[PDB]
Formats: sequence, structure tokens, C-alpha cells
Amino acid sequence: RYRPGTVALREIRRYQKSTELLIRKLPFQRLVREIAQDFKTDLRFQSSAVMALQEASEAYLVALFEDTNLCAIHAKRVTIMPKDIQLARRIRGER
Amino acid sequence: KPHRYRPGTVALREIRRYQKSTELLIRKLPFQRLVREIAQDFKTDLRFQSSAVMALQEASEAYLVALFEDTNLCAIHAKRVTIMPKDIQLARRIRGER
Amino acid sequence: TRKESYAIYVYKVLKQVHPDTGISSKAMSIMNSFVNDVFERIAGEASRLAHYNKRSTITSREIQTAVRLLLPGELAKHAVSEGTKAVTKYTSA
Amino acid sequence: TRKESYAIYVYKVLKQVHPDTGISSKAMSIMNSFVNDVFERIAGEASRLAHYNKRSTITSREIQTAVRLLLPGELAKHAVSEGTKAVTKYTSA
Amino acid sequence: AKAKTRSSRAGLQFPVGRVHRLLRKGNYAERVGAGAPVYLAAVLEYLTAEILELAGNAARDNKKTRIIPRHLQLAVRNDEELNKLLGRVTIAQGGVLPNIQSVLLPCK
Amino acid sequence: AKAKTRSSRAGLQFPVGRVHRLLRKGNYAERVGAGAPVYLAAVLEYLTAEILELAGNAARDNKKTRIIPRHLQLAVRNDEELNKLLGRVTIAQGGVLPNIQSVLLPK
Amino acid sequence: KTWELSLYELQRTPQEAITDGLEIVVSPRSLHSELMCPICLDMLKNTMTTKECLHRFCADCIITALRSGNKECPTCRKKLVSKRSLRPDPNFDALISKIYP
Amino acid sequence: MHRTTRIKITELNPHLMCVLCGGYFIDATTIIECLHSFCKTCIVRYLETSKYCPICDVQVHKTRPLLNIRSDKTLQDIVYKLVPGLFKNEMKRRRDFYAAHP
Amino acid sequence: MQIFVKTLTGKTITLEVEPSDTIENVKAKIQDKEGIPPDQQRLIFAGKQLEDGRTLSDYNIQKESTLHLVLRLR
Amino acid sequence: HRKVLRDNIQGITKPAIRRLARRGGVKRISGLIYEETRGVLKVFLENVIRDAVTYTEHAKRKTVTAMDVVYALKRQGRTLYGFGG
Amino acid sequence: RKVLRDNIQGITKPAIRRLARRGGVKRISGLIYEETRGVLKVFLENVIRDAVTYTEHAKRKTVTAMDVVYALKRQGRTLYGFG
Amino acid sequence: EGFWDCSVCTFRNSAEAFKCSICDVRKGTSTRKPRINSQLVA
DNA sequence: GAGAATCCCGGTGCCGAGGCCGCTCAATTGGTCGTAGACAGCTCTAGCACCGCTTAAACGCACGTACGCGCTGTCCCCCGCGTTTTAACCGCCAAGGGGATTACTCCCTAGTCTCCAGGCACGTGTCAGATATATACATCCTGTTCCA
DNA sequence: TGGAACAGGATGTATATATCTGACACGTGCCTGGAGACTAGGGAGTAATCCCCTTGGCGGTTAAAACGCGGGGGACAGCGCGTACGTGCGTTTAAGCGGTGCTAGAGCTGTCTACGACCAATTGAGCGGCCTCGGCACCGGGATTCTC
Ligand SMILES: [Zn+2]
Ligand SMILES: [Zn+2]
Ligand SMILES: [Zn+2]
Ligand SMILES: [Zn+2]
Ligand SMILES: [Zn+2]
Repeated sequence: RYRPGTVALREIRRYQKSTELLIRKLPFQRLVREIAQDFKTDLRFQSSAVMALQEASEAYLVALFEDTNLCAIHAKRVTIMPKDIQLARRIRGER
Repeated sequence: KPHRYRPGTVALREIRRYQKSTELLIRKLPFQRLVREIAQDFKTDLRFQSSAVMALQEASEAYLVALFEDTNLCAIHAKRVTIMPKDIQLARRIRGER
Repeated sequence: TRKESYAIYVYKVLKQVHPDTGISSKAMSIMNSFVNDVFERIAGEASRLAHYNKRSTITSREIQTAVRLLLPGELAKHAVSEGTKAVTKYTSA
Repeated sequence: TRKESYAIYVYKVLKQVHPDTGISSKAMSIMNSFVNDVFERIAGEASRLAHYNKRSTITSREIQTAVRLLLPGELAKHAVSEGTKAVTKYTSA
Repeated sequence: AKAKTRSSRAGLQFPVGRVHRLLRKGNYAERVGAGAPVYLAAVLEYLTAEILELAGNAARDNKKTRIIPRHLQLAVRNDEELNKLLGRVTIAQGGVLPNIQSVLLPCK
Repeated sequence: AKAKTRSSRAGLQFPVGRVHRLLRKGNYAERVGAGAPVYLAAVLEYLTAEILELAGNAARDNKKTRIIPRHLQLAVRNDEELNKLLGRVTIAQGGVLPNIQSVLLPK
Repeated sequence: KTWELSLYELQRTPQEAITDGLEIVVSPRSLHSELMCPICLDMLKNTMTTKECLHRFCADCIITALRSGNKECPTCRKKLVSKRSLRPDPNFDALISKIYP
Repeated sequence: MHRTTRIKITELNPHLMCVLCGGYFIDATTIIECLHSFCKTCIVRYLETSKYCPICDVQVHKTRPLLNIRSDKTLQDIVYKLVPGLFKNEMKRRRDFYAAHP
Repeated sequence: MQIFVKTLTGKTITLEVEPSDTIENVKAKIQDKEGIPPDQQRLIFAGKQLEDGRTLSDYNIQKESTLHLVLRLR
Repeated sequence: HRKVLRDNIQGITKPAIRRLARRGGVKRISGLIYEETRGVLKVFLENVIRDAVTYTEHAKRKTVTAMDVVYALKRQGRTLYGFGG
Repeated sequence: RKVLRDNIQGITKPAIRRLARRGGVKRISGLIYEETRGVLKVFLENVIRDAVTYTEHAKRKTVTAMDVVYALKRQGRTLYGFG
Repeated sequence: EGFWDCSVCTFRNSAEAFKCSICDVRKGTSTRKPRINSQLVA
């Protein structure tokens, strides 16, 4: 068996070499519809609109995780923890 | 021995005073000379209104104060009380200026 | 030449709200800049809406939607209420 | 109804640069969006400048100044060079 | 034919006519409606009234009688929605809100 | 007389006439000068050629005779000036640049 | 700064051109290190010169090197941003043209 | 492997001359905005009166044209190796100039 | 007879209290079940802060009453 | 005709969050990162969808379109390419 | 006019300390001064370049507070109080 | 005018007070009442 | 408890905030006319709901280990204070550069008409490329071996 | 006894070929948007003039910057432990695919009508200039508060 870290590095390389989506389409669609229900009842959605929402969400989360990793390395650790996310968002100005 | 304040008390006193105050903290003539020298490269024989350099100074100090707030937050995150160039660089990179 | 500004109207509103309080020149300039900036933001949003919907005219509906897009929460709600009340009063009289 | 796009001209430029290279539909859509964004940015900057200087016309000077304001460094330099060359070629006819 | 201002017609303090002229001359659309200036003036007046009320409270809490940029900054940065609206705006001669991290403060 | 296009007159591949129409109908100013569209079309053509060349280079490098959004993303993000121009822009199906912090590497 | 004319340079007369009917002979190793492209180590072709450090490279060589990574000059480690930092050198192209056809 | 070549010097003299002084390249510096090479003294004397290139008339710099000129050891060695005798003539000139004024 | 005490953290705690009980007993069980020191507690009801020597029947506090708690560090 | 949709954020699974973190270059992940990420994504989606629905309602339509989504994202400073505009 | 060289030394250490104190900083290292000088130089370079571009397009030779305001607004640094 | 009721802690403030005597919360506008998610107990 | 900082109070001055008056130009009122859009009608397409099947992926559990989190010790580098020095600031003067305004005229672009070909919708053949299969190379780890 | 070096098995991965295929690139009809001519009216270029404000210099007066000193507190490194996380396996869940059917609603077309641009006359609202008296900056003196 491999020591911890090798499989993580291989996964990092694999997912940085490819460009496909990483979130399940049907759960994402259900979440989008549930969120949209609070604003107007009985709406309809285009598949392209759902796809664009998914692309934007994944790009935003990837950027946020990059900033979180930078914070975690700055704090002399290799594990990302929620206060890193909080600091990153506070400095970005979203909270 | 004469009166001897422990390190930090004067620091908090200055923090309170300068957070209560609202005046500019940089010297007018040095800032004006720096502005003119920087402006020398783009055009030659330029002239400046006084309000222009006043606005420039206001914007500069506002930007620096915000950057120092972010640097302080980074320093506290790194389990320290002293700010450092690493903190400044991390703050700027997260802000997106580098 | 003349230089138009909002100083008189700002002073009227200030006297309506706080009858016994004055305002300095720097504060009045800040208020004028604030009003101009908000005006520009709302007008730009309304123009973009009208261009998006293939319309040639800007209406109270576009202004209302721009206000909803720009102002947050309770501010947008009360601004919409005041705008609707003013439009109704102007149309009735 | 017909919908206009820059696909034909993008293909012309692509064949001018890389004779044996093709482009996919998603890439063409991305290029079209990029061109639209740049056009909108430059036009907005030129309009703002013309309003600032109390002018009623948008000219090559406004376009050049907007390009200098927007594009960074070498990109702005080469864009200004190409624009001036094209303008002088057009007017020398 | 007595002249009655549109601002008095709609019960507003703001210049409906001037707002209409600025909308017409601003290159926003080919034409503008009739209620758009009234709506925009009402919104501007409401925002101004909110700001002025908060600033006046802040100022006379300090026991002064003149609104100053410090009072304006205090009102804006202390109202949450106003601060969100003006997040990217810098007020001249405003200063900063007093706040010190508790870690820096000594305790028991 | 025979109609000669303004694009051919100025030696450009982009639609000078269409650019002029968009400028006129875009509510940018009351009047639009005659030389304005030529400048803008030339600038757009130059920028397109720059990116298209980089995209083509990446495409043939990967041995892909066809440009894809991955190639466009690589070309844009590998150049500092283009990246600064498109800093707030997201490219669909673009992925990310291969980059890992050295501290994360095995010792 | 660093451009003030020296006591020699401020009044030096031009070196007279040699208009006599004489030929010049060069060995294939006379200009070796002067014409070697630092990347491919071969005779220069389609030469490109950096703006800041004035270092010559093969066009394809420098394009590939910059695409691969390490956006600094391979000779002096000075950073260059993109292709826009280089200019073509038809002077050197013509020179090698007559020197080694 | 190239062979040893013998060529007429009048063929490359026009492409090796200096326009401003009419002499061979001595301390050759190039303008980088258009990559145009001249003698250091020639270009430094010209640059104090004009901000445009003598050849193609492109603006060298907006304020300080001296900021975009670089001395080129490449073309330096190019001339010293291509043309025979300039090195000897030149260093003899420096010695006989410095032989009387120290 | 039960009462409800609301804290600044949005926490509503139910207490079993008698109308004849004095506030000394009230804050006694407050410390007992929450650990809040007596000196840090301030009680607000009917727009007035309760006086130390008064009991509930003076304030006419009835069933299902809600009293607001304010914490000030000493 | 639908009644109510619930626990759809759960559909954002821990393996998916790990995949996103791996693409971001993260080597080691704690335990609360999943909940924090779910909250952040919910907030972002709420804002974008609110803007898009406002655009759609102004257009007097009953179908949310990719153009509306693109316009909302551009208004928020998140310009997106490839879906029109 | 004077070459006017070596002016960014005038932003002095006490001034940087005062700015840090207004920002809420308790302890400062020794290199923060050089870092701050570099950052301020970059910021001023950007703003001055934009303002001078506006002024040159206006065909004037005097930089105005309105030009500075326009440059800051373009950069995203909207400033109130100067018109 | 008359005494105004606090929104946060409901203790009746005098017309001349613009911050609450107990919770020190700034008085809100006649239309918008001040919220609670600003600070904590300590 | 001694000592330095800062709030609380009372005077004083001075300058600018607010009120008042004159003018002029821009918002009102009135009418006409052309077209933007509001409404009704129709079409057809693409969004929603449903089915069954297959297998990819998520879930749950166990185990080992490596990394986060105190804890201690040391030493060196900011902090606070006193003394010297230096140049910022304020008040004053003087000159002329150029920003701001006005008047004339001229030429450049909007608007209209007519003509025609450039580009868009539509249809179709062919090959670039995803996918499948097999293989040798680069990583990785544990168990074994020789030297300290 | 451990610690550095090495060999062999397992696994991911780039490399070499064959499948077939759905999207790319090309050819065609035509119709709508772009080009050629011409007029006219106002935006803008050009020249002249005024005076506002920017630049440059001078002399005191300190307020603030610079330099040196002693020392204590904080940054950094080494250590130990035990807890949370990575890796692997087996089981369960439901997502993705391909197909069917229905119909709500987006999109296009005709009409006709009310609404906004444009032009004239005008008169009152708002801007420019002036003037004065009270609110705030600074002054000094106690009294309270925070540190060591
Ligand atoms: Zn180099
Ligand atoms: Zn080479
Ligand atoms: Zn040249
Ligand atoms: Zn020469
Ligand atoms: Zn309260």
C-alpha cells in the first residue's frame, strides 16, 4: 500500500490535467430549482442556464480553494481548515 | 529609576489617538515632490492644482490604511503580533494585485 | 458661468428631518457627489435593461427594476414604495 | 430571423495566421464573446471621454485614448500602431 | 395659466424637471417616459433623507450642531446596508471606525 | 460605379460597416466620426490575431489540428498581459493551469 | 547618468571608411561564438532580439523556450513577458545572408 | 560544415556604415524601439536635439530618449571581426591621444 | 408558573418561578442552570429595569411572561 | 404543482468537494471544510439566482434563460464566456 | 528644472508607523518600511499615468482634481468630496 | 417628542438619547429598525 | 502610590453658514404629429414527467501513521526615552502661463434615395478524434543488506 | 542495535493501432443591409483677450525627524504525543442513458391607438454676490483614569 500523500498528488495531477465538470448534474439541478423556488413559484429553466450556473459555481469554488491553500501554507500547515476559508473571504471582501 | 512603560502601552495609546483623529499623516511637501518626480516620466513641464495633490494624498493614505488592516489580520492569523513583508505579500496576492 | 448642484434640495431635506442642525461645505460636497453617483448608477442600469429588452424608451418600470437590482433589501423595498407613491400622486394630480 | 456573429472574420484571421488549423464551435463562441466584450469596453470608454470633454462626436482620438487607457503596455502600443496605420491607409485613397 | 412645478405636483423636494433634462441629455435611451424622472427623484430624496437623518443623530450625539465628513463616515460605516451600498467609496476627511483586535488587548 | 467595401479600402478583414452601424445604434454619442470604425476594427483584428496565433500554437503542440477552449485557456493564462486584460473573465471548459506548490512536494 | 560623454568621446573624429578594393576572408570558426544561437547551438536564422538585454535567439527556439516556461532570458536570467518583448533583426539576417549563404 | 569564404567588402559596407558620421561603427549602440544602430557619440549628440529616430522617425521616448538606447557588443564584435584593421587603427588612436594628454 | 428569559444570543430559556419569588432567587437559579455571574446580569421587562429589592408581584408579571437579559462585563 | 424541495444541498457530496479541492491544489482536507463549502456555495447561488430571476421577471417571461444568467454574472463582476452575449 | 531624483525617502519611518497605528497594528518589523515604499510607488505610478493620460487628451498642461477623480473612478477607487 | 422604545432590548429611551443606555445600539430611522446580527454578548 | 494621558469646564476669537437681493435662462403650458408598443392571434418547439436498465460512484468500516498542538528555552531586535538637528510650515511678495470665454466661418456628418452583392439559413460529404486494447517506462514502497 | 543504499513487485501513465462517427467545412439561394450621390445646417476649429492661479524665493519658528542607548518580550527551533485523516475494501444507491408523450409558452405578425419629441411665449426658481454673528479650534486650568 502507498504512504499517505502519493494518491493525493496523483489526484491533483489528474484533475489539473482535465477540464470536465466535477459535480453531479441532477443533484445540482435539484439544488438550483430548490433555491429558485423562494423567489418565484412555477419557474422553468433552460439546460444552458443550468450548465452556465454549474460552470460559474465550480470556477468560483476552485479559486476559493486556491486562496484557502495559500492561507494554510502561510500558517505553516498542509491541512486546510475553515478559518482559512473565513480569512480568505474576509480579505477578498465578501464578508 | 525613572518612569518606564512596558512595551505596548504606548502602542495602544497611539492606536486609540490616531483612530480618533482624522487628519492626514504624511508631510505635504515630501508627498508633493514625490508626486512631481513620478509624473516627470509621462509628460514634461506639467503643472498641478493643489486640490489634485490633496486628492492624491487622501487616496494614498486610505489605500495604505486598508492594506495595513489586512496585514494585521494576516499576522494575527499566523499566530503573531508583529506584521511582516510575508503578511503584506499574502494580503496583496489574495486581494488580486499580484 | 452657472454651476448647478443639489445644495438647496439637500438643505431642504435636512431642515425637514432635523430642524436645528446645519451642514458644512465639505459635507455638502460629499452629499452632491453621492447624489450624482447614485443617479449615474441607476440611469446606467435602466439603459442596459432597455437595450437588453429591445426597447427604445426608459420608463418607471425600468427605473423600478434598476432600483431592485442595485439597492439591498429594506432600502430597495422602501425606495420602491416611495417611488410608487410619488408616481401615483403625480398621475392623480 | 438571422443572428449576426463574427465567425466569418474570425475564420479569415485564423486562416491568415495558421493555414492548416481549425476551430471548434465552442471556441468560436468564446471568441465571439471576447470580441463583443472588447468592443463594448472601448466604446463605453470613448463615450465617457467624449462626455467628459463636452463633445458631441466620437472620433479616432477618443478611440486611441480609450485603447491606451484600457490595454496594458505592449498590447496598447501595437494596437495604437495598427490603428494609425489602418486609418492613414484608409484616408490615403 | 399659473405655473405649478412638477416637484410640488408629486409632493417632492427634488428637481423633477432637472432630473428629466439630465435623463434626456445623458445618452441613456432614444426617449424617456413621463414617470421615470418622478420615480428617480423620489428614490434620490429617500436615500438623501436616510443619510441626513443618520448623520444628524450621530452629530448631535457628539453634542455639535454641524454635519461634518466624520459624522457622514460614521453614519455610513455604522449602517449595514448603507455600508454595503458604499463599499467601494472613500470619503475625504472621514477617518476610520475605532476598532482594536481583542488579541492585542490585555485581559485577565 | 462598382461597390468597394471600406474593409477592403483599409486593408482589414473585419466589418468596418457593421462596426459603424453598431457605434451609431449603441447610444454612445450623438454623432460618430468617419475614421472611428476603422481604428476599432483594426484593434479588434489585432487582438483576435494575437490570441488565435497562441491558440493555434497550443493546438498544434498538443497535436490537435483544432483549437478547443482548453487551448484558449492555456494561451490566455500563460501570457501576463492577456491574463491581466482577462483577469475577471471565466472561460467555459477551460480548466486550470498545472501548478502545485513546492512545499506540497515530497521531501 | 551612465551616458555622459568622456573627454575622448566628445570630439573624436569618425574612423575613415576603407574604400580600397580588398577582399575579406573568414573561416567557418571566425564568428563561432558570435553567431551561435544560445538555444540550438546552430547558425542563426530568423533572428530575434530582446528589447532590454539585446540577446539574439532563433525565432522558433525562443518561441518554444518561452512557451515551455521560465519567462526569463536564457542568457542573462532577465525576465521577458511574451513575444512582444522581442523584435526581428533583418540587419543580422542580411549579414548572415552574405557571410554564409 | 561551411567552408572558408572570401567576399568583397564593398558588398556589405553599405549595411555596415554609420549614417550620421559616415564612418565605421565605433562603440555601436542601438535604439530598441526600432532597433537602429549608430555610433555612441553620433546618437548621443543627435538625441540632445531631437526625440525621433534619424532613419524611420519613430518617437524613441516621450520624455528621456536616452532611456531606450543600449550599447551592443554583438555588432561591436561583428565589425571588429568582419573588417580587418579597425582594431589596430583604433587602439593606436587611443594610445596616441592618451600619449600627450593624461 | 413559568417564565421565559431571552438572551442576546437568541436563546430563550424556560424557568420555573413563583410570582412571590424575588429576583435574588431568579438570578440564583440563573447562575445554577447557566453559570452567569450575578453582577453581569441586567433584567428588562415592560421597558423598565427591575429594582434589586422588588419582587415579581410588584411588576405584575403573569404566566408565559418574557423577560430580556442583558450581559455587561464587570 | 410541486410542494417543497429539501436536503438538495446534501447532493453536493464530500467526494465532489474533495475533487474540487484537488483541482485547486489542496493536499490535506479537514472535516468541517465540507459544511463551510456548502454554506459558501449556497450563498453564491442565492445571489446569482436572485439577480437572474429579477431579470426574467422584468422580461415578463416564465422561463429563466442563459442570457439572464450571463447578465446577472456580468453584473456581479463574474463575466462568463461561451454561452452567448 | 531639477532632475528631482531620490524623493521616495520622504515617506518617513514615523509616518509609516503612524499609518500602521491608525490601521490597528501593534508591532512592526524592520522591512515594512521598504515594502510600503514600494507599494506606494506602484500605486502612485498607476494613478498618475491615468490622470496624465486624461489631461493630455484634454489638450491642457495642468492636472486637475477632476482628472484625478476620473482616474481613481476608472481604477475602482471612487472618492467623494472633490467634485 | 415622546420616549422611544429600543428595538434590541425594548427599554424605553428618552427623546434626547440617541444610543441605548443599556445595549448602546444606535437609534434607527423611522422606517428601518436596527437589526441584531451586529455584535455579541461580549 | 507616583506619574503620564486624557476628559470636563470656561474664555476667546474668527471665519464661514446661512440669510437676503437682483437677474436671466430654463422649466411650464399649449398644441401637433408620427410611430412604439400594447393587444390579439397563431404556430411549433423544447421543457417537464415517466419508464426501465446498467454500472459508476457514493457509503460505511477499519487501521496505521504523521502531523497539528502544546511546552520549554534562548537570544536578539523592536520599544521607549533622551538629546541634537533640520527642514516643514506659515506669512508675504511678485511675475506671467495658460485656463476660460467670445466671435466667426467652414466643412463634416446626419438624413434620404437608389441599387446590389455579402452574409445567413440550409443541406451534405468526409475525416479528426474519443474510445478501446495492449505494452513498456517512470514512481512508489517495503523488505533486505552492509556499515557504524 | 539502527540508518543509508538497493532490488523487486505493484500501479499509474504515455505510446502504438484500429473503429466509427458526429461535427466541421464547403456549396447555394436570396434578401436585407451596406455602398454611392447629394444636400444642408450646426459642431468645432481658429484667433484674440482677460485675469486666476501656479510657480519661485525669502525669513523665522519651532514641530518633528534622526541617532544612540539599555532591556525585556516575542519569534523561532526542538521535542513529544495522540488524534484526526488517508487508503483500501465490500456494499448499497441512484445517476446517466435512450425513448416516449403532452402541452405551456416563447416567438412572429397584423393593427391601431395613445404617448413622447419639437416648437413658441413666458415668467418665476435658482445661481452669483454680499454680510454678519455664532459654532468650533485653540487656549489654559483641574479632575479623573490608566500604567508600572
Ligand atoms: Zn538577456
Ligand atoms: Zn536557434
Ligand atoms: Zn529607427
Ligand atoms: Zn557614427
Ligand atoms: Zn437597547
